[PDB]
Amino acid sequence: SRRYDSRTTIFSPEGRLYQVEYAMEAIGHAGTCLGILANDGVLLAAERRNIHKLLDEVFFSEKIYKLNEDMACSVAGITSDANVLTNELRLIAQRYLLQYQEPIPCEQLVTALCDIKQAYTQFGGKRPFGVSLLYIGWDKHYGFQLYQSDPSGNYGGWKATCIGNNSAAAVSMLKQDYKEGEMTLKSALALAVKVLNKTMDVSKLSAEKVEIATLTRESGKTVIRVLKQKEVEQLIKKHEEEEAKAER
Amino acid sequence: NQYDNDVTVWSPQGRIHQIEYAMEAVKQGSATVGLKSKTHAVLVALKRAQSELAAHQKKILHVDNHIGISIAGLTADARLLCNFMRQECLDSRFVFDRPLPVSRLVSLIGSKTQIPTQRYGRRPYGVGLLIAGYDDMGPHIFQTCPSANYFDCRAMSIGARSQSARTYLERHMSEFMECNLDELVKHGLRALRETLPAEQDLTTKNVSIGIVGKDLEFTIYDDDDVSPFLDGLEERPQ
Amino acid sequence: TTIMAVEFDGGVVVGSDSRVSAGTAVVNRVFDKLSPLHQRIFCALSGSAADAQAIADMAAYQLELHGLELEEPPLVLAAANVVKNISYKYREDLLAHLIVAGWDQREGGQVYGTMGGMLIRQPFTIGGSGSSYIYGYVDAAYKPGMTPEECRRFTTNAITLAMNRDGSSGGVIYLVTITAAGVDHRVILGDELPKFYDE
Amino acid sequence: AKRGYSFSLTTFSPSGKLVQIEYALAAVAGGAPSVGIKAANGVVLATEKKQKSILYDERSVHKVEPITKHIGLVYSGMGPDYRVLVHRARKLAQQYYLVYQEPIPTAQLVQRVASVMQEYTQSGGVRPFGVSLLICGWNEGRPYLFQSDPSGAYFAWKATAMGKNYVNGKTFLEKRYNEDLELEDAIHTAILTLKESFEGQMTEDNIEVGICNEAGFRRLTPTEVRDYLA
Amino acid sequence: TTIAGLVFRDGVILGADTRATNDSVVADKSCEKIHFIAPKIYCCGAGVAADTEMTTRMAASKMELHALSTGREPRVATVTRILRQTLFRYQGHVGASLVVGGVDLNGPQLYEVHPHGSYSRLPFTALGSGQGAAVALLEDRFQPNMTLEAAQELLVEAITAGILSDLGSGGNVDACVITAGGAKLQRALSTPTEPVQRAGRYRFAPGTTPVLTREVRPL
Amino acid sequence: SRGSSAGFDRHITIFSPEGRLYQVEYAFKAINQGGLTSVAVRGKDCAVIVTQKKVPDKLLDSSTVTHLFKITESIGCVMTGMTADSRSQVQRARYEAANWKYKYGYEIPVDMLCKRIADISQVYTQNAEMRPLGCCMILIGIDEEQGPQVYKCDPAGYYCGFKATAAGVKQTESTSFLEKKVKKKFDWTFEQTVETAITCLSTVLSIDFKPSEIEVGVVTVENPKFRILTEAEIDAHLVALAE
Amino acid sequence: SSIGTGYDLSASTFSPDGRVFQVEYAMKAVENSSTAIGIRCKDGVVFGVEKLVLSKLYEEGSNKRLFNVDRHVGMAVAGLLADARSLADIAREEASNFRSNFGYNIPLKHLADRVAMYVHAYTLYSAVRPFGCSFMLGSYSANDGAQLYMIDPSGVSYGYWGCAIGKARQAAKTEIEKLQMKEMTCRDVVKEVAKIIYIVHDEVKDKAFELELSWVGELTKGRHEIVPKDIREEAEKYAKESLK
Amino acid sequence: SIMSYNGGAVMAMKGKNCVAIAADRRFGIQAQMVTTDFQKIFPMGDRLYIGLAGLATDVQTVAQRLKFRLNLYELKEGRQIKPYTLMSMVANLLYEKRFGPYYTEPVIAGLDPKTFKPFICSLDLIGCPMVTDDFVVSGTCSEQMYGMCESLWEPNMDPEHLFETISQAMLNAVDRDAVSGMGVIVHVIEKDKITTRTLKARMD
Ligand SMILES: *[C@@](C)(CO)[C@](*)(O)[C@H](Cc1ccccc1)NC(=O)[C@H](Cc1ccc(OC)cc1)NC(=O)[C@H](C)NC(=O)CN1CCOCC1
Ligand SMILES: *[C@@](C)(CO)[C@](*)(O)[C@H](Cc1ccccc1)NC(=O)[C@H](Cc1ccc(OC)cc1)NC(=O)[C@H](C)NC(=O)CN1CCOCC1
Ligand SMILES: [Cl-]
Ligand SMILES: [Cl-]
Ligand SMILES: [Cl-]
Ligand SMILES: [Cl-]
Ligand SMILES: [Cl-]
Ligand SMILES: [Cl-]
Ligand SMILES: [Cl-]
Ligand SMILES: [Cl-]
Ligand SMILES: [K+]
Ligand SMILES: [K+]
Repeated sequence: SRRYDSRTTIFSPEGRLYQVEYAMEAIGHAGTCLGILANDGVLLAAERRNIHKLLDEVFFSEKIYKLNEDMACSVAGITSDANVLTNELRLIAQRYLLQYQEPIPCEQLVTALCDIKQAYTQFGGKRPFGVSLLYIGWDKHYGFQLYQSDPSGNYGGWKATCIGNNSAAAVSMLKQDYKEGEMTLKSALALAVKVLNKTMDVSKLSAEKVEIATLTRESGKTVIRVLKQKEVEQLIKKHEEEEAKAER
Repeated sequence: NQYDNDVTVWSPQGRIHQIEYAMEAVKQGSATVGLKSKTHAVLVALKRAQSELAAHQKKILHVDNHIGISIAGLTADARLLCNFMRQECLDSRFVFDRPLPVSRLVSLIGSKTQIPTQRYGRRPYGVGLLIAGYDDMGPHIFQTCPSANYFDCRAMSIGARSQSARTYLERHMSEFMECNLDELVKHGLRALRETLPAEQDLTTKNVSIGIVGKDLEFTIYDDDDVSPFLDGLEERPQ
Repeated sequence: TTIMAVEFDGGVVVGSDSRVSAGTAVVNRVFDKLSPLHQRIFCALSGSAADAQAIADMAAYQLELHGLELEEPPLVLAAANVVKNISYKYREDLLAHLIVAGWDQREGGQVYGTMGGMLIRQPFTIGGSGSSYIYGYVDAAYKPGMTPEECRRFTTNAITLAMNRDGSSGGVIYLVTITAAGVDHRVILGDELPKFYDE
Repeated sequence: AKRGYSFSLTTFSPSGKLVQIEYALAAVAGGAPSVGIKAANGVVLATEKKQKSILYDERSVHKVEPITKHIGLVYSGMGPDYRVLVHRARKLAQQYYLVYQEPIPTAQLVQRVASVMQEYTQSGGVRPFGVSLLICGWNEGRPYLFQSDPSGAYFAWKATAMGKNYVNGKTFLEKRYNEDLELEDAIHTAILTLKESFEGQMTEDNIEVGICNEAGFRRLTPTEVRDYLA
Repeated sequence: TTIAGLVFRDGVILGADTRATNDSVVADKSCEKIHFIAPKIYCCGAGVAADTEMTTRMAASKMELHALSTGREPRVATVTRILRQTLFRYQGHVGASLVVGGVDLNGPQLYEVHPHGSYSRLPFTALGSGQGAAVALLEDRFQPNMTLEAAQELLVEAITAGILSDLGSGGNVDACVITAGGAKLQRALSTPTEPVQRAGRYRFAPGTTPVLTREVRPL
Repeated sequence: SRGSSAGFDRHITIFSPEGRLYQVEYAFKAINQGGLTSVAVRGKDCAVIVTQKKVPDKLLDSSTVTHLFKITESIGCVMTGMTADSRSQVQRARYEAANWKYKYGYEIPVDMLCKRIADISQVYTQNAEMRPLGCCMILIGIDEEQGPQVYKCDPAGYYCGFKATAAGVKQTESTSFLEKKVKKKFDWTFEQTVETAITCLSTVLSIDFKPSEIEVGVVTVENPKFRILTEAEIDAHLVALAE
Repeated sequence: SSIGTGYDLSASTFSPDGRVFQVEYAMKAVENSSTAIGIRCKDGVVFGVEKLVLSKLYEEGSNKRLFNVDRHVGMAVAGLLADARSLADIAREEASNFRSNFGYNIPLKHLADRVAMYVHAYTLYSAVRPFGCSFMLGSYSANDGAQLYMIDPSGVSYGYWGCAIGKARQAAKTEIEKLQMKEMTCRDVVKEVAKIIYIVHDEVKDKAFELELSWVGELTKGRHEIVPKDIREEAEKYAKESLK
Repeated sequence: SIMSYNGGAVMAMKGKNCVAIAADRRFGIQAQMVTTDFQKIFPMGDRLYIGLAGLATDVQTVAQRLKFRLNLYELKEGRQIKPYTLMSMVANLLYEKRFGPYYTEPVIAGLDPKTFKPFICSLDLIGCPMVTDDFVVSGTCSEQMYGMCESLWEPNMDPEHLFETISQAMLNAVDRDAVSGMGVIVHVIEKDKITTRTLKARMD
């Protein structure tokens, strides 16, 4: 029996966890996924990896999930593991609601799933979830928020971040462009398209290859929308028109 | 070897090495001798000291008024088997009010000791026992091993250098049936003596005796209570 | 209910009334209370309808498996034993007496009573609510060594007399005869019932 | 007496690849070919049922199966594994009906069935399923076609192929398939995609085909398959 | 409830009223009591409303799943045994008195199953609080091998008798004919009572109700 | 790159790089370790089972050496492979058949029994802790609706209905024999099917055996009771072949 | 004949040539054990076992290899005796369960069938190892007649007229074939059973032995018991003197 | 009675392309009233409402647990819930507590999202669904509410007239029940809008 045990929840001589770091590699080969925090909102923007002339487009989104009235997340890694975690995220959110009769604060929901993912690295002898998650939302304590989730079960609050393919290139690109405390949603939407265009593989960019979702606070209600194709078209073309005004 | 890490793995020769490795633990413990007459069953065991400052290890244990044991091998496995035997004897008295026949108690050990030899992650019992008892059928001397096998014997010796004791008893096995109790114990002591190196012989500190029979319940004599048996000694010859 | 079984040389006879009751109402005036457990083992049903039928099913289930494992028709003794065991294990929860009668190669025709979880073999046996009114009749009208036809009349007469007296018994008389050759199922209708003193 | 293994048989390799899932994918990529086509007013699902001997009774077992009144299934990969998923799919379809009193949306069945597939990529003492599923359905007056696979991942298709020659069958469909087909046309282009990968002569016994519309899901009779085979 | 079942030459027929009671007040005037199990097996439920609803839906759920796995026409004897073993397990706490009727390869069949799990197979039966009225009509006019129309009329009369004589029964008589060919669910076959017409208008001109607070949410 | 291996895929029921299950494939070779061949043929009115009865010595009780088994009054089977493995499968089949009738109230169809055994066999194929059964079950019997039936199940979990089928050591040669007899359309009577089955096994092994050397079990439309033929009745069909 | 390293450690692993070596190695344990015999007569069944004296310090009658599993059923064992006793306990419980459920003495064939299922169950998993012994079951009644069965580590059981297990199972079987057991009384069979053990015994490899003998026939009224000291010694003398 | 402990009245009515739902505003323990502004109708969506009459705890508990299941439905499914489906969801929720039931009898009133169609239903405390084309009533004054609705209801009522009818039916049935009242709240559901009103009910 122990002959067949891969020993998944075990320590390496250096003091690190192999399966966790091997799971990290899986994220790198998945779609580029960025989140940017603005003054009057917060957004997710992600590369679609399911592209084909023959795909049917039935759902509102491929990588964006609504978890809560005031929260949404985006995913990078193994999509089945992603579906398992997002469904669980929707459950924890509802359990908190049922108990307290008010929406779960952003950080708390993230913390809860991270505790499950961390438990998978310590006991049970199971493979960890090969997924990194980007959470965006609004609570009554810290307002608009953005969070990052590792397969390690570790989390952090960001103003701008990215996970997936060419991730390190995308963040240093954001690190220069991001204007702290001065960013509007219009500025952040333009930056998203800019970072994606340089980071993505097929080069020209398309309304079928990217997915963008905005979280705004409108009329005392948290409004979440996955941007329509006609909207993404104007977002790509406004960057294209500026790419033609950059020479003389 | 790769056929010797688990009890659930058969050797190509048709053997289980982990049973045989547990059988080695018995041989490493100090010698113990069991013998019987038509009226009594006597256990004689050699206490051992790791250093001269430490006391000697307990070798003979109580089971019931009519049953006693001497151990050889791992201490914890001996204590675990002793507690099972005691519990079985207690349940027998609790339910039937009569003492559990020796044959049946040993059969229960044979059934219990077999279980761990056949399950993965489990291990054999690292102890061999000599069981002296008295019931309706008279006195009994029994032998158990790491392998669930058990034997009904006229006399037996297990532990380190038990071969010497085994040969002594084998010569004098026809002697025992008409033996007086005092003559029976001396026979047991004389066999135990053979196990020791020529430099040393049986002392009041390193000899333990257990006796059960028609006359009395199982009794352990240890120190001052042991010298009556040692005194009156035919000298160590060669 | 009224149920009855009688032993003869070649086999057995099993009879019952055809009534099911709830309070003072009859809900089924034509119910066969003679359930097969195996090919030559039947049982007669009484007591709680649901409790009885449930025992009949599990008994027939186990005897089918037991029959296949032995590759031989189950012993009537074996049949009676399994019904007896279910009845005993749930004597507080299941409320039904089942008469088990049949035929096997080892011991011929046999009749067993299992009421409450006990087991007894009898030359003949009666059961049910209507059995009270025919204890005197069966004691007086019984002869040892009755022919199949005589046993058939004996059960018919006794059940007829019980049904007329008992309010919880009524309908027709279902008869089965179990021998080495097989099972003969017949029905005794209202016009065909034996007449006695009725006033 | 027994008690199962509690450790995962699917782990991450240094490359970040769950090898057992990709190895399970190889099992389906080597199975008999299967095709599904969403056709504006219905769905069609066809498979190669070549038993490779005349001794077999072609009518005895089926590869195109009904899950409920409005949902059907085909597979490429292992037959025994597929049977497990069919039984699980049928139970999930009933579990949904009992609670909501409404035919399960195809999307919802696929999600529930895909989650069962996910379990076997993480649970102890088990290997993943060596089957990819093709699930058709009709709900809200709309045709649906879905693909489930060993990963636990699911996709929506206008048209696709899997099994042997899944790559050639896919490019064939790209050129051949056009949106807004009639259902009877889709059965043709389904059997045509099947002909690309065949090897032998097609009889109504060699292939199996099911259809789904507003009237529910049914498998075509052998007589119906013969009429399309011309 | 009044529910009844009948065997004829070419098949079976089931009957039911349409009344539901909460306490001693008619809750539903047009509730359905003839339940779908298979395309050619149907079940009438009497007793605890929610109980007859769930048991029947559960049975139908298990019957479709059984037909899917066997690829065969469901058996009514299978329906009856599934039902009674479920109900026996609950020891009569699920108050569902059922009349199950259908057509098999073994011909037309009619069973009744009580909440405690007892069953019986018979040519005619009646369950519910109006059962006395229905059996009276059946024992009076039943013959073996009746014509569909002769069988359909007697059943209507049996349910009608229950409706008119029983206080826990009313509304329309629902019928379901099952033939070796198919099943026709004749809902509201006959309808004895009519009073929808009246001559009393009780309208209120916008503004008669005194209001303290008004709020309008645009959509 | 046919037949590649990596990890423990040769030892436990997990996938190879090709996507195969070697432990399942080895289980089929265990069927041949029995050293026996089984043949079943279907007619219009019957289904016939035939298998070699090898008796090493007269010390064995010949009546207790059989691979012919009864699951139900209507259903019988022939077992090929490891004897103890086969007996376990038979016992489980009886359990499943009797269990079916307790739940549903009618006699289990031959096709349904086969699927149930196949689904259980599938579990040994997906769970790592236990090996598959190195045996083969060919079922016969008459469906009240669909005529005579012949069904076979796998250690792989594969199940199917057949016009005719062989199993065991000389399987491959006897399936080819049966194909030639199928192409030409005979009158599939009781005698024709019995002899087709017997002659199939007498040619692939080349014996011309005594009645004691084989076993024959039959199922017929007129008599759906599963019957093993005994010496005197097989002897009749064997002298009927020499006419 | 064997497979190293991988395919012979677990019973849940098949070898490439379709073999379970864990069962075969357990089958080797019995082949190493001293011979157990048993043959069916006209009016019952007799058992004979050679018991190798490991030491003269052991009691005459120790390590009994002949068991009473039920009043009418006797068991003869060869192999790892520790396993043989557990199977004797399992067999006892089965015969006990049958009477508790059905009310009469277990039919021997069914008893053998049931115990065989339990043995076989230990050949499928990595969690447990196969039983390292083989055993025979013998009974007699007027209804079923004389019956004799034998079970091995794989879980296989067959009926027998004559049967032998252990060291010299081959040397025994060829000597058994010589007997017209279908016509012989069980009083006669004991004499012949005793001599075959003596012939089979290797007095130049193994040191010495005791002969164990069992009854189960009409002379015992259908009950399985030990052959008396008187009848055994007559058969022992017969064995020594026809050895020339 | 157990339902009698807290009292309460919930009623639903149908009209021309619209539905109305009404409840009393009382929270009281047997002898006394505690709150005048207690909630009994809860929105399960834009254009779909559930009114709950019975034991105040179970009224609140069912509303919170239905919301739990509804939100998960609306997240897993890509859509807003159809009225028939909510009915079946409440039916399953309640029946799950078959032998230890929530002491509340719910009323569902709404317009089908997409299709426009008006839908009303009431349920058992163990989850028996009742669908009608007119009105459904629940509470301690069922008999009083039945008497009004039967006499007052008409087949094709416009929003203006429907509000008046459901009000008058509620006002007067509540005035005969000692455990119902302290104000009445009315929701009128149209496609374009939702109109909420508290009436000048008797405060005795
Ligand atoms: C005669 C006719 C009088 O009872 C028989 O005993 C008959 C036997 C029988 C067996 C199998 C199938 C049908 C008929 N028994 C009944 O008719 C039986 C009487 C009975 C009811 C309740 C009992 O207490 C547990 C014991 C016996 N009738 C029924 O069971 C009928 C179908 N249903 C009910 O009466 C419902 N009961 C359940 C228990 O509580 C009272 C209501
Ligand atoms: C007739 C009308 C009663 O004479 C039928 O039996 C009918 C059955 C039916 C109704 C609708 C759909 C299918 C079948 N029964 C009812 O109308 C039934 C009445 C009843 C109340 C209490 C009972 O005692 C336990 C048994 C029957 N209707 C109901 O169940 C109503 C909708 N709900 C209640 O009365 C509340 N019950 C729930 C169960 O616990 C007692 C209170
Ligand atoms: Cl130690
Ligand atoms: Cl030793
Ligand atoms: Cl009597
Ligand atoms: Cl483990
Ligand atoms: Cl699992
Ligand atoms: Cl179909
Ligand atoms: Cl059910
Ligand atoms: Cl909940
Ligand atoms: K803040
Ligand atoms: K298959």
